[PDB]
Amino acid sequence: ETITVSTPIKQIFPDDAFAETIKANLKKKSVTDAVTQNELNSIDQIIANNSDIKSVQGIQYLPNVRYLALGGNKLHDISALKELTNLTYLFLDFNQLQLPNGVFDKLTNLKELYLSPNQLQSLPDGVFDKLTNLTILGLDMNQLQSLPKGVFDKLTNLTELDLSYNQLQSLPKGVFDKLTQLKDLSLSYNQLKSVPDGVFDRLTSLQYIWLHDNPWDCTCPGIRYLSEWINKHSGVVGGPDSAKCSGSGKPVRS
Amino acid sequence: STLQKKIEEIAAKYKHSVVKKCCYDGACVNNDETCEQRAARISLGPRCIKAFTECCVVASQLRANISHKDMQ
Repeated sequence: ETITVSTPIKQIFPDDAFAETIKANLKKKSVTDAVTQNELNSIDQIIANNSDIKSVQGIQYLPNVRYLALGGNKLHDISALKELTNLTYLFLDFNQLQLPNGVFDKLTNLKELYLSPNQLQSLPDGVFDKLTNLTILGLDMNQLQSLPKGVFDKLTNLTELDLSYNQLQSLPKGVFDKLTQLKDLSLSYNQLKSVPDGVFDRLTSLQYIWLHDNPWDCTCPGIRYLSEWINKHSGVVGGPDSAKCSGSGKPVRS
Repeated sequence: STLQKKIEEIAAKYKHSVVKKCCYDGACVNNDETCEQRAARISLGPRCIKAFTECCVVASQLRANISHKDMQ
């Protein structure tokens, strides 16, 4: 998407907070001034942390953004960016943003994505699947409450995956089973009580992990597998003393 | 082992620049209210807030002169 002629900044970027951010990036004098299409091309990255941004509308017009960093109270229509295949890096930190349908389907290039708590309190089916090159996935603090089986299944080059700070109570079987290259996985600060037998079974290139601060069900006939894995691997950041039972502390023999 | 440094050291363990600014902001000392109260007036995102609150708590304890050991 683009522009025929000169034009005022504020006509492209109706979000007042966004327009201000764009002007600073463009070495503007104000918000009023018209901008050439080439100027939009010049900017390759955007980094803002204002509470007053509610829309990146007009984000689409600048194709050569490779790197987007945004934090705010609320973000309303990240639809503007569903068309940027030039963005390798996307960091979104907001109290709520709204996941359109298929938003991620066209940014094949980006390798690192950090998301935020969305409307549905969950991740929509097939959210990430167009995302092959993505190597880093931050879901920390998204407040997610469940997981859609196969959500991660198309994410092979996935170096790491942060699921800390959500309200997950269980993990779908073979949720992790499609990432050969995963090195570090964080599952701390959730509501896990137990994990699917064999969840971590295919996690070879896996170096570090976090398990503390989940309410694990410590009854004898289930968690033995989990205990065995902990006893039989050393990627446990914070040290296996960390993860703990209801009533007890460490996990333990039995 | 100077406070500025030490906080610099806590800070540095946050990767993202916007989050890093948050932690410096929480460090910066407020007089009439707690890390908690201070955080309410804020409208930034979840990462920011967790960073800003955590930085403020650590810096205040450091001001308290409690050993990292005694540090929660």
